[PDB]
Amino acid sequence: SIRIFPRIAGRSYIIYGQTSGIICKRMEKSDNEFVIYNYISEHYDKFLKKYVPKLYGKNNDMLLLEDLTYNYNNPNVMDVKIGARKRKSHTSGFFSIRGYTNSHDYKFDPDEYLTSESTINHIKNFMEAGGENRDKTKQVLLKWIMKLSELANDLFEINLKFDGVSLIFIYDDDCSKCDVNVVDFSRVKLIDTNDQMTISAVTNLIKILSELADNP
Ligand SMILES: Nc1ncnc2c1ncn2[C@@H]1O[C@H](COP(=O)(O)OP(=O)(O)O)[C@@H](O)[C@H]1O
Ligand SMILES: O=P(O)(O)O[C@@H]1[C@H](O)[C@H](O)[C@@H](OP(=O)(O)O)[C@H](OP(=O)(O)O)[C@H]1O
Ligand SMILES: [Mg+2]
Ligand SMILES: [Mg+2]
Repeated sequence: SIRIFPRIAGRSYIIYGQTSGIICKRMEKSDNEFVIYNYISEHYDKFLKKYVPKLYGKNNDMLLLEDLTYNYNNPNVMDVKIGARKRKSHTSGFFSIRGYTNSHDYKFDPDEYLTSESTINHIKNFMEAGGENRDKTKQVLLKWIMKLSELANDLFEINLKFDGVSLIFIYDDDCSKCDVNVVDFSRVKLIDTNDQMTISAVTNLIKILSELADNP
């Protein structure tokens, strides 16, 4: 029977597949998320390959998605909202941390508006599972910067409003593996320009992670 997937943020009904390495996400309201996966697949295959979890297929209202945590022994996950919010402004100005592994233990609240200092403290909290090993965490930060830089650069040539999309940052406890990918295309729209709001979210994140990777 059904094992609920340990979501770290959001609200969607997400379960493990009956099969390894697959999560099933229930679309609500409409199939827009499906329409946008297919739209990206046709018009921007490279963006889809580099940055988005594989969509293996559809089953009524369920998207069969690549489990981004599957290849990790001890995954640590952070959801950061980089697309425009529906109704409220971002909790950290240009982006909103939505949740992370053990976030409740540090009294993280997705509704709390944060200063620069609290924003950095929460990312430091996310990184705490990495240990004191100062220069294996540095390697995790640098690989995140590498991919976020390419993403911000590719977003200039992509005519989509990434309303509501999140970065999912993932690192193993042993810091042997990490990655970051974009998810939640539920509210993404066609436009005839690039999304400067979303670009500014990635560049601000790159700035913050760079300051972390550097400081002694
Ligand atoms: N492909 C994925 N692999 C692993 N975890 C995922 C994946 N997609 C979503 N998640 C988890 O689900 C949460 C919410 O997913 P999201 O697509 O934002 O849906 P919603 O906001 O509608 O609940 C994320 O914070 C993350 O923990
Ligand atoms: O249900 P509605 O009325 O469309 O409201 C949105 C819905 O709850 C989304 O699932 C949520 O994204 P998350 O699940 O990723 O939080 C989004 O947050 P945002 O506005 O912070 O994108 C809400 O505005
Ligand atoms: Mg979401
Ligand atoms: Mg709702």
